Amino acid sequence: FITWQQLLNHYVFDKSKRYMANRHFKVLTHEDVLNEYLKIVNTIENDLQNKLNELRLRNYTRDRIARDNFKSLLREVPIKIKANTRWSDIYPHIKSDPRFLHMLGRNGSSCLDLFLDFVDEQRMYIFAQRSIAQQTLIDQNFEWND
Amino acid sequence: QIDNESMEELFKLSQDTTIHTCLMGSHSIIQVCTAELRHIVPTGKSRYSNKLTWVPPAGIRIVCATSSKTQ
Repeated sequence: FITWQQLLNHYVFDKSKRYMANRHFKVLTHEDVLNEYLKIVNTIENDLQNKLNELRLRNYTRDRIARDNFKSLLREVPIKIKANTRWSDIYPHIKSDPRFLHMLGRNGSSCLDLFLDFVDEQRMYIFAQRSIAQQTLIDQNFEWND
Repeated sequence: QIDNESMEELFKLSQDTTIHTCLMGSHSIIQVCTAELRHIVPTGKSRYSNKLTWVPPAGIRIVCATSSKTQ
C-alpha cells in the first residue's frame, strides 16, 4: 500500500519542506529520502509487531490477565471444578461465557494448559484436606489395653 | 408483601444480589441483578412469570442500573 513514488506523490503534491529538506541539506542525500522512508516503515512495522503481541512499555493490555480472568471464569462456570472433569467437557459449558472466547481466540493450547493448571491446583487442595482428615483420625488417643 | 396491618413473606431470584428493580408501564416489573436480568409480570395472585431474561454484554457483572417509568 505504500510504494516510494506514492509516498513521494503525497509529499511532492503538498511540496513538503521536511521532505524537501533532505535535498536542501548538505549532510543528507536526495535519495536518502527513500532510505529514511524505508527505515521509518521498518521501525514502525517492527514496533507494531512487538506492541500488538509483546509490549515493551508498562500499564497497557498484554496477555497474562486473560489467564486470571479465565482461571476465575472456570470457578464461575462450575463451582469446585471436579478433578475428573475434562478440558473437552468444561469447554462446551464455557462456550457461552464470552470471557473464554477472549482466551480461546488467542490460543487453543493455552486454554487446555490453563484447564490443566487450574484443575491440578484444586486436586492438590483436595489431597491436603484428605491428608489432614486422616491425620486427625489417627491422633485420637484410643490407647487400647487388656 | 405489604397490606394494611398485614405484613407477610413470600421465584424471582433469591441467589444473587439485586442491583435495581422497578415497575414498567402497567402491571409489569423488571429486576436487574449483577449476573442477569429478569422480566417479571404478575400471574394470578401469588404467582409471577418472567417473559424474558437478559445477559449483560454476553456474561459479565453488571455495574449499575437505573430506570424511568417506561424506560
